[PDB]
Amino acid sequence: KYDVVIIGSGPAGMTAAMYTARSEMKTLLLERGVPGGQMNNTAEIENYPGYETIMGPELSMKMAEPLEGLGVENAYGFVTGIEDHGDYKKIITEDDEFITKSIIIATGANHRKLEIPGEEEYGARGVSYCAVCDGAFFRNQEILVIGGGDSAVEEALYLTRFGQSVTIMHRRDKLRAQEIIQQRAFKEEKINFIWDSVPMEIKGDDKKIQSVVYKNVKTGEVTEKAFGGIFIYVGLDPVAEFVSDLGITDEAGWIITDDHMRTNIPGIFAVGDVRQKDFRQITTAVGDGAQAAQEAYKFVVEL
Amino acid sequence: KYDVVIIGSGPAGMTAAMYTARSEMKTLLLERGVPGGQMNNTAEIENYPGYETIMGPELSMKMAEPLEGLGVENAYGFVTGIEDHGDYKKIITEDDEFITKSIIIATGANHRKLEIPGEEEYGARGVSYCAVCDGAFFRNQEILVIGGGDSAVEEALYLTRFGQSVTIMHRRDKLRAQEIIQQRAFKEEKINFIWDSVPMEIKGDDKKIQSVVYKNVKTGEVTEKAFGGIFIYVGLDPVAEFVSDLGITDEAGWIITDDHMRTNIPGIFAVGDVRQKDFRQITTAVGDGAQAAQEAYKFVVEL
Ligand SMILES: Cc1cc2nc3c(=O)[nH]c(=O)nc-3n(C[C@H](O)[C@H](O)[C@H](O)COP(=O)(O)OP(=O)(O)OC[C@H]3O[C@@H](n4cnc5c(N)ncnc54)[C@H](O)[C@@H]3O)c2cc1C
Ligand SMILES: Cc1cc2nc3c(=O)[nH]c(=O)nc-3n(C[C@H](O)[C@H](O)[C@H](O)COP(=O)(O)OP(=O)(O)OC[C@H]3O[C@@H](n4cnc5c(N)ncnc54)[C@H](O)[C@@H]3O)c2cc1C
Ligand SMILES: NC(=O)c1ccc[n+]([C@@H]2O[C@H](COP(=O)([O-])OP(=O)(O)OC[C@H]3O[C@@H](n4cnc5c(N)ncnc54)[C@H](OP(=O)(O)O)[C@@H]3O)[C@@H](O)[C@H]2O)c1
Ligand SMILES: NC(=O)c1ccc[n+]([C@@H]2O[C@H](COP(=O)([O-])OP(=O)(O)OC[C@H]3O[C@@H](n4cnc5c(N)ncnc54)[C@H](OP(=O)(O)O)[C@@H]3O)[C@@H](O)[C@H]2O)c1
Repeated sequence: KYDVVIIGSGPAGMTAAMYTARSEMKTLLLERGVPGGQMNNTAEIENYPGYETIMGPELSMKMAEPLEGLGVENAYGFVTGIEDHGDYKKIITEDDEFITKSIIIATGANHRKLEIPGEEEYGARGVSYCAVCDGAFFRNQEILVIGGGDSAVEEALYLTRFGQSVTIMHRRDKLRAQEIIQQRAFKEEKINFIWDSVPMEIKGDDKKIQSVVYKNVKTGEVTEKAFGGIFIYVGLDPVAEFVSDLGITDEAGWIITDDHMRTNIPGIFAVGDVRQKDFRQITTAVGDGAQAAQEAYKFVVEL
Repeated sequence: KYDVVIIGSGPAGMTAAMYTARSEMKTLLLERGVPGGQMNNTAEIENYPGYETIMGPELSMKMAEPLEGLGVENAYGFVTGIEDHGDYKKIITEDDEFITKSIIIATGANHRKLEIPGEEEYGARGVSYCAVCDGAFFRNQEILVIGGGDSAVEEALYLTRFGQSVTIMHRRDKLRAQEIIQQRAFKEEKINFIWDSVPMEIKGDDKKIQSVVYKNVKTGEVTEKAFGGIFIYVGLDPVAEFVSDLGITDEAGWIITDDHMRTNIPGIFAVGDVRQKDFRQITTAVGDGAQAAQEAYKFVVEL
């Protein structure tokens, strides 16, 4: 009944829906939240070709805007499962079922957790995974960022608008972030580093975070230091629970595809961050999405 | 000496250079002409996520604009050859040589020719391969477009601003273009079709085109019809003469890569339209380019 259903309206899914709709495929785009995906949790995007800089939420709106006019059916849905029935597939959300000839899974990735004490307890009260979301709640605080990657370092740099200081704690003595971002963090006077360290415990009073205990990974030296906020950026897990059973994931839960965005199951494609891959960016999400769309068209024509 | 040299400043090459420069690789971007590549020969771009519509040359400028600020070295160069010397590579232009650790080839594709009589003779005087380039020279003419693909049909639609009428001649009875563009051409009152036909001869007086002779591919019926302009969009050839000898091309001359944009020759990557692939768009060019950039970084770090 749908030619294609796209699950997730981040940049991969929005690109795919734009393309399927231009191919006049009957297109359903399901999203649990706000179109834009991780882009909405991104303050400034510098490396999307075609924009010198642009706020994540503005790029989200620009990507969402033509979709209605092209005849994409945009709908709310949290997807809980998918059944392969041979010549059709069924998609299960909280309340609805949808039948379709093909599926493009574009549901992205989610913050990994430290799984340390205080991490859950300080939940609403000092622990965050989203700096553009929570940054202004930490005006004048000493903020701690955990991680060494693009997200830790960029979001640290963002957070310097708010904090007295921002400290990045990384578990080695060299960051993984893009060098241009490293160099910016090195030069920024409000950014400090705790190298070769991992956090062990997050501590506070009944109401909020007050300190972190951490360990040096080369010496075992243990230190406890006062901080008012902790932002955690230690990498990503796939958001693919609704396909656990289907035999299309690796051990860690990422969706495996070939270079044409095809899974095992014909008519089920995956794009963007949910895929088993190493390079997670808006550019490659958009690329994945275009590719899936064209492959889905081929698949449905040949059905 | 260069960490990476990128040959071609269309969207694939401009994305790649932006990424290598952000990785602080010493980056040379060589282009024979104007940054933008095929985008500069494109009137309206509707399917670049992030823009509802934008003129090709405007998107070109937006993609070129940050490159200088990031420290990309932009230079004129027409590349004539490349030599693999193991731990470095040398690039040969008309006058210069450049030594680099890695190469990203982003030189795109070029219009295929009909190879029919009058095609060369009417060269400057009625035959064109670029509608945004030549369209206004055909105000009030009867224009003929040859081909059935995205480029024939879009550029026909563009040309209706100028011509009394535009006729699309396709060699089958179904277009290959995206359905949304087909539907627009069907509904446009200034567009006519000659189906199941191929052009055989282009004719004119000493000074200009006056008529085309064509043949119906199912009946052999031959017809001659007056037209003032002929725009030819019958597909693409690779622009990769400078690597003919290197064993990285297929029979037709497209550069073969794996899904990480790697050729045979380590440290030589290819991206975008020059690659052996089926799906040629700005989205996948940009995706290819990002991927190559990250792979080149890995390669040069490991050298
Ligand atoms: C802080 C930060 C900064 C970044 N900055 C940049 C940058 O500057 N440049 C760059 O190129 N990349 C950047 N990235 C990476 C980039 O944002 C992602 O690569 C990209 O958004 C991936 O898009 P995607 O469409 O695959 O997934 P996502 O954007 O993750 O979209 C997934 C969507 O699927 C929806 N979804 C999930 N589960 C379900 C379900 N069960 N049912 C229905 N809907 C569901 C989610 O709500 C979401 O909207 C950044 C990432 C982060 C975290
Ligand atoms: C009429 C038309 C309309 C189009 N419309 C759309 C659209 O709306 N949306 C879409 O997604 N795609 C569209 N495309 C396809 C899109 O433009 C291409 O997919 C894309 O530009 C490919 O980019 P690329 O960087 O691989 O190659 P190109 O843009 O082809 O860039 C190649 C560059 O390499 C340079 N170069 C070549 N040889 C050499 C040399 N020997 N030395 C130095 N430099 C060299 C050339 O000057 C050129 O600038 C269109 C194509 C055409 C023809
Ligand atoms: N501008 C952009 O293009 C941009 C922006 C943001 C994100 N992204 C992309 O999005 C993807 C996710 O990025 P990411 O930064 O979230 O994740 P990431 O690349 O996985 O990096 C996570 C970082 O945290 C470190 N880490 C892990 N556990 C730790 C701990 N317990 N204590 C301290 N440090 C710890 C990792 O260490 P090791 O380095 O030792 O593994 C790594 O440096 C990546 O592909 C990234 O490039 C892109
Ligand atoms: N908006 C966009 O995204 C966009 C715009 C333009 C181009 N592109 C992409 O750029 C690439 C090139 O596009 P294209 O349109 O230039 O080439 P194309 O997809 O190769 O199509 C060429 C068309 O001309 C036909 N043809 C070939 N020889 C012919 C002849 N002698 N007489 C009449 N018709 C003839 C072909 O016929 P058959 O169909 O019988 O082969 C085909 O329909 C494609 O991947 C395309 O999708 C994208």
